[PDB]
Amino acid sequence: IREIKAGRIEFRNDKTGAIHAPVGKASFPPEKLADNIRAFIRALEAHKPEGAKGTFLRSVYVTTTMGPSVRINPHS
RNA sequence: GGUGAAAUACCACCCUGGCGCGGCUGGGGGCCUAACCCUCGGAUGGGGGGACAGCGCUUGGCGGGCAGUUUGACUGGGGCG
Repeated sequence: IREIKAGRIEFRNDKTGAIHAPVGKASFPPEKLADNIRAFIRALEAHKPEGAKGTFLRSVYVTTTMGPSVRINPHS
């Protein structure tokens, strides 16, 4: 619960394979956004079920609640 | 707020079902015609078929027409038992 409040985020692929979560506060330091971004990258990459069969990490989108939307490379 | 298993804004990811156009690729129906077959009926040019079917290889399958084997031992015979 501690971190839940302290600095949390969670996983939960919806109906057909999608997750939703935060990885870098609003105006907040770009680099910071980068950090939580990649952090989730991994967290996820890890949770990745052994039952995958092909291009696992699919549609990688970063977008805003009510704002723009576009994919990103969980890599560089 | 309100209603339920669910929130109602706009902006995300993603599925069900159908349309537009764009890469791939499968099916299919049309004369032609130069390879090719037959051609020509008295001439190397005309005629009829024409991408088929001939035909080379690879595929699958009917398949006695054929080939080569086999279809046991005991048991007061063999076999049948």
